[PDB]
Amino acid sequence: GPEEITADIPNVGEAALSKLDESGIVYIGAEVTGGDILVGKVTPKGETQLTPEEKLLRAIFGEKASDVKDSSLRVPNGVSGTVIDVQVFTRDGVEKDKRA
Amino acid sequence: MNKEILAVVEAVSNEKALPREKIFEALESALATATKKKYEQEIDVRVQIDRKSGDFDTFRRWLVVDEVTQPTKEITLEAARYEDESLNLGDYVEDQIESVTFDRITTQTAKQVIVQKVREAERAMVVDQFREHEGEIITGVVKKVNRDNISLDLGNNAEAVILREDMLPRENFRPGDRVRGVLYSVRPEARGAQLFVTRSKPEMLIELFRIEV
Amino acid sequence: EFLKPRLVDIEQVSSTHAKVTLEPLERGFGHTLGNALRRILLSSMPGCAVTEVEIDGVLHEYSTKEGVQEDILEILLNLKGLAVRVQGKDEVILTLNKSGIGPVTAADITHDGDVEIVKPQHVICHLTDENASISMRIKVQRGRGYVPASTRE
Amino acid sequence: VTEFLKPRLVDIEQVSSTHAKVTLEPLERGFGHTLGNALRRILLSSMPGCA
Amino acid sequence: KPLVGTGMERAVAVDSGVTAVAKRGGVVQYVDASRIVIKVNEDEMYPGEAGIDIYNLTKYTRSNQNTCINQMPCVSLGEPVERGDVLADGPSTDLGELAL
Amino acid sequence: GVLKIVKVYLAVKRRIQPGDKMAGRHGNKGVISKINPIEDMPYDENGTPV
Amino acid sequence: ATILAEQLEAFVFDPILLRPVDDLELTVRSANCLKAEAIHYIGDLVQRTEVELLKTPNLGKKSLTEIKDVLASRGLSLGMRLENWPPASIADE
Repeated sequence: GPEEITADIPNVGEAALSKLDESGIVYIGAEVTGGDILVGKVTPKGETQLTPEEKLLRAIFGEKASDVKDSSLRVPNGVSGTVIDVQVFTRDGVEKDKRA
Repeated sequence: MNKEILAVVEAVSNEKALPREKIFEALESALATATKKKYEQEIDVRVQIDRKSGDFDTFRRWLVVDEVTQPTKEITLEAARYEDESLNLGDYVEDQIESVTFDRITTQTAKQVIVQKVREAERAMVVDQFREHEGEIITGVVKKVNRDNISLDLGNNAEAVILREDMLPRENFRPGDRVRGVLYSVRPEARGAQLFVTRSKPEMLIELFRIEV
Repeated sequence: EFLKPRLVDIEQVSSTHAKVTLEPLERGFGHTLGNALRRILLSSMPGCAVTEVEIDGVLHEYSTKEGVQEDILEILLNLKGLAVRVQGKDEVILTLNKSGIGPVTAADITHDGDVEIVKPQHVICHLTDENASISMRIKVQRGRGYVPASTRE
Repeated sequence: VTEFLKPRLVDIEQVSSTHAKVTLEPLERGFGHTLGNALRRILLSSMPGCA
Repeated sequence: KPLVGTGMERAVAVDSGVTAVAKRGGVVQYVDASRIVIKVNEDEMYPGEAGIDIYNLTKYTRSNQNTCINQMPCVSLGEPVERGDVLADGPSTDLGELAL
Repeated sequence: GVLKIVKVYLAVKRRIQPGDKMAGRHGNKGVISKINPIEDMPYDENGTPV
Repeated sequence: ATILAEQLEAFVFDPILLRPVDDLELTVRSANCLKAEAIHYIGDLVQRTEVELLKTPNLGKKSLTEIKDVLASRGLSLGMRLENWPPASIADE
C-alpha cells in the first residue's frame, strides 16, 4: 500500500510528538534541535519474524498480520534551526489532509 | 461480542492450569499500554473480568477511603452523601472507564507488550513451581560461567545459580559437568525465584550417603 | 607604612562616563591597581540587559509584521541595545504598546515601579500606517558577562 | 551575581627551602593573569628588606 | 560598507539584480518590510493606466549556496526618489553600495 | 509514484568560532585561532581595544 | 597578598496556595466552583477540608475530577487549617 504522513506513529511518545501538530508536519516557528522529527512518516517494516505472543494480537485489534515491525521515519542532527517555511505539494487525486 | 477471545481463551497449550482470565487482562492492558503517553496517568490492570465478553473494556476505579492519598482513586463519606451515603468505608467502588491504544502500528508494540505481560505471568508461574519444592537435593548441568557464580540447567526449562561463596575453594566447576546439592532460595529473589543451591552444607551429603546405601 | 588610596574626586563630565581619582599611591602601585581594576571592571560587572521578547503576531524571529518597516530580527537587535536599570528584582517583565505613524521610541514602555530607562530617545522600530500597531512583552534580567542564546523558549 | 568561583591553593610543590612552585585553581576566566600580574609586580618591585 | 572602496561598488550593486531599482521616479507613499509603494511624478507619467508602482520585495528565502537572500527597504516615507535609483538594499548591500 | 512532497526550511544562525576562515581583500587568509576576552586586547592611550 | 589587601581597605508559605485559584493550570470553571463560596486563593480552599467542599452542590461531576487533578500535585486540598490567612513565612515582611 501507500505510505502515511499522519502523526499516529508507532515507537514514539509525547516527547517527540509534542513538536508536531495533529497531522505530522512540524509547526512554522518550532525551534528544533539536531535529531528531532519534522515530518512523521511510517511504512518501513519490510518482513522480519513473529512468535506465539505476536499471533495473540491477531484477533483482538482487527489486524490479520499486524505488519511485523514499525519505526516512524525520524531524522539526524548536527544542526539546530528554526522552521520558517513549509511547502506541501500534492499529486492530484490524493486526499488533502488538514494541514494541506 | 465477536467471540474471537472466547476461542482464544481455550488455546490452551501452556496457560490451561495457569490463570486464563488474568492472562486476558494481561493481554488487554498490553493492547492498551504500547503507544499510550497522554491520558492522565497510564492504564489500569484492574478491569471488569466478564468471561462472556472476552474483550473486557479496561474500566477504571474510584476506591472509597477516608484519606487523601492516590488522587485518581479517592472517595470519602461526605462525597458518598451525593450518592445518598450508599458507599461504605474502604470499598473499591469503580466509577470510571478507559479505552485502547490502536492500530497497524501500536500493535506490534502491543505484541511486544503482550509478550512482556506473558513473560511476567511465566515468571510468576516459575516462582510457584520453585515454591512447590522449596529447596531439595536435586542435581543439574552447568551451561554458563559468570564472575563468582555458576549457572546450572535442570529439567522442565529450569535454571539454578550456584554461588562461589557456597562452593569449595580448590574444587572448581566448568560447563558440561553434573553437580547435585540442596537449594535454599525460592521465595524473594529477583523477578521470580532464582534457584540458589549450596553444595557445601552438611545436609548436602545427608542423603548423598543415603543415595548409595 | 604604605600610603593608602582614597577616592578624592568623581568628575561626572558627561552623563555616560566619569573620571574617578585615587590618591595617593607609592610608586609601582599606580600601574598595578590601574591594570587590576581595569581588568575587573571590563571582566565581570553586574549589568541589566534583556533576554526574551514576545511580539504578539510573530511566530518566529525571521518573520515580518504587517506595518513596521524593519524586520523582527532588526527589532530584536534594537532591543538588545536597550540600556535599562532595575532596582529591587532578579528579573522583570516590561510591557510595550504603541499605535500610530512614527517611531516607537524607548520611552513608550509602560514602566514599572522600579525599572528606569536611562536613555529614552532610543529608537526601536518605525510604525508606518494609521492602524498598524505592535504590542510586545520584554524580559529584562540581571547577569554577568556574555550569556549567548546557544548555551541556554 | 557576586559569588564567583573562589580558589584555594591545591599544592605547594617545592624544591629546597628557598624555592617553590605554588599553583592556584580554579580561577574565573581572565583572573589568572590579573592575580599573577598583581603578585608579580608587588613582589618584584616593592618588598621590605635589607641589603 | 567599505571605508576604503574604489567607487565601483555602485555599478556592481545596481547593475546586478539584487537591489530594487526604481523604474519611474516620484514620491514614496507606503514603506513596509514586505512592500514599497512609489507614487509616480506627473512629469514621468502615462496619460492612461493611472499608475502608482508596487515593489514586492523578496524576504527570507534560500539561495543556491544556502545563504539568506534578503531585501531590506532603505527609504523613508514621503521621500523623493529619482529614476534609476535604489529603493531596497539586497544581500551584502547598503544604500546602494556593495558591502561584502 | 509519489503522493505528496513536504519541504521544510530550517534557518540556522551560524555566528563565528575558532576554525572559520576570514580574509581581507589582498590575499591575507587565515583560520581564526583564538577568540580572546575584551581585556587581553592591546589598547592605546585613549582606552579603545583593538 | 597582605600588602595588596591593605591597599584596598579604603574601598570595600505555600506559594501556589497564596496564589489565586484562577492562577491554577486547569480551566477557570474548576476555580469558579471554589469562587462560588467567594474563594479566590487556593490557601482558603485548603482552609476547609475537601469533604467540606463536597458538602456543596456548587461542585459538579467534572469539578471533583478537577479537584483531584489539582490536588495530585501536592500543592492544594490536602486538608489544611490555618488561623485565618497567614502561617509563619506568610509574615508581614
